[PDB]
Amino acid sequence: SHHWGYGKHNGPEHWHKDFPIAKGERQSPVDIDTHTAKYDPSLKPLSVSYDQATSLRILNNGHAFNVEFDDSQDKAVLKGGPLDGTYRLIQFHFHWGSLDGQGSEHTVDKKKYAAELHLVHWNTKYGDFGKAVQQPDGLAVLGIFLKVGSAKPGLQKVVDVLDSIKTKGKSADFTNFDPRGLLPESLDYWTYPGSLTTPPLLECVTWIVLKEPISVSSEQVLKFRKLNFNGEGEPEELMVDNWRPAQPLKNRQIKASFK
Ligand SMILES: Cc1cc(C)nc(SCC(=O)c2ccc(S(N)(=O)=O)cc2)n1
Ligand SMILES: [Zn+2]
Repeated sequence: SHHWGYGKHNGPEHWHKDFPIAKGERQSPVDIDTHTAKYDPSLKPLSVSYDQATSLRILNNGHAFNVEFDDSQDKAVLKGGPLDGTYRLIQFHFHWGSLDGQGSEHTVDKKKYAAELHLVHWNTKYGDFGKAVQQPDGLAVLGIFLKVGSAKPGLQKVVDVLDSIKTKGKSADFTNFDPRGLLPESLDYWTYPGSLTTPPLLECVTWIVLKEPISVSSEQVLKFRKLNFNGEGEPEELMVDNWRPAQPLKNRQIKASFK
């Protein structure tokens, strides 16, 4: 049993052996060189319509925790921005560090943030998530950086349920969670074509990364770091440093919605 993860012998530098697309032409994350990102006056404002989002459950999957949504109806949708058509929210999750100085997957002029939130959405033209990931425009992931400072009040219900899903394969009911509480004020963004940042690393993602980070407290991110990558009754491996580092841009162009 030598499944992928985030250590010496199974972390990101090992993934190409099971998932050769790891060395592909549109892999994520990337460093966002803000001086080289082209302002693109044809980009539209991002449309985030989360009023009717229905969260269902929260799950420790052994790599992160996912807050899952009902996506059987057109309720929590992302559109506009660089996108054609309409993408439905299915789950969100985070990547974070063992220390405040690292943890994000994307970087901004090589700056690492303490964590990074991914709101994952699938293109409704493909009928469901599983079919969507097989298509080059199947997913739109909205990435939002976290820095440590003042608490994010909208985050606290998530933080408070983590002790209930400490270990791999634990889940809990998680209804009426409103993801609008996790958004910064500005929807200014950079966008580029890339991939899922975990295996299977499929090249199916339009990345939209917001320029404005949200602030979370030290106590909030400390609670993320009390999670476990192991299952109950196994030796404790703290769930930290579950981020993939920046991958080669390979001449793709990152576009900015601003400036
Ligand atoms: C492709 C695929 C098919 C099935 C049946 N399950 C999963 S779990 C991995 C995943 O859902 C996922 C979603 C978003 C990201 S990210 N980190 O790029 O936002 C990474 C993995 N993935
Ligand atoms: Zn992610």
